[PDB]
Amino acid sequence: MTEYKLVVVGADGVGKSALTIQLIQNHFVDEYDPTIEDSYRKQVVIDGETSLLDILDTAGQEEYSAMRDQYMRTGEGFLLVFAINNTKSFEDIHHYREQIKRVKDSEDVPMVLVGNKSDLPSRTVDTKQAQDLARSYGIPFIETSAKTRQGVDDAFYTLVREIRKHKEK
Ligand SMILES: C#Cc1c(F)ccc2cccc(-c3ncc4c(N5C[C@H]6CC[C@@H](C5)N6)nc(OCC56CCCN5CCC6)nc4c3F)c12
Ligand SMILES: Nc1nc2c(ncn2[C@@H]2O[C@H](COP(=O)(O)OP(=O)(O)O)[C@@H](O)[C@H]2O)c(=O)[nH]1
Ligand SMILES: [Mg+2]
Repeated sequence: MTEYKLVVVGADGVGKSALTIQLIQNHFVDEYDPTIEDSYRKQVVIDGETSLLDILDTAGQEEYSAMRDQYMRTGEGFLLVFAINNTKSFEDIHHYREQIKRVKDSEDVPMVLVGNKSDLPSRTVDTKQAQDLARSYGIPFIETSAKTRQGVDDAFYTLVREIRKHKEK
């Protein structure tokens, strides 16, 4: 039985809270307070190992206190979430990835790129763009919908697998 500190990051409105609540509660919450940063545990067996996932759903004002750096540094893996209907959210991925690298003092931090809202037709970010970005970062890319649950388990479980591989490097 292993505990993992997972962190869900990305722009406002991409679906970080909806993704987190899908994983923990198996339903789509269409109104989660956009300002509230909170954490939740999900206990699940992944490839045979009981796993305690402690998931930080980030939110709130953009601030860079030394305390926030130290706290983010304890994250073991990060979901880099953008929404496929929001180009700005995709462009902001670089910032979140660099802040993770900045506080972890490492070029090899477990991360997964997540293209959320894949149920919507109003796509402005191409799947190929996202694949090219994830390839350039050396990380997996997973398409999700918090609305339908498409890809949600895959995104979190792939992140756990990336942490396990990191531990063995
Ligand atoms: C997350 C995280 C985070 C890490 F993953 C790792 C280490 C970190 C260390 C220190 C701090 C953070 C961190 N905390 C909050 C951030 C944030 N807010 C404001 C909005 C957007 C998401 C949510 C929180 N509510 N916003 C932006 O950036 C928004 C934009 C993008 C370009 C700069 N900035 C200008 C306006 C748009 N960055 C953030 C940020 F880095 C860390
Ligand atoms: N259609 C669709 N809407 C979504 C999805 N994920 C989130 N939303 C909606 O997008 C809005 C922002 O989601 P939220 O989880 O609050 O994003 P956060 O700011 O990143 O926590 C809400 O109206 C959600 O219901 C999704 O996968 N599909
Ligand atoms: Mg939220």
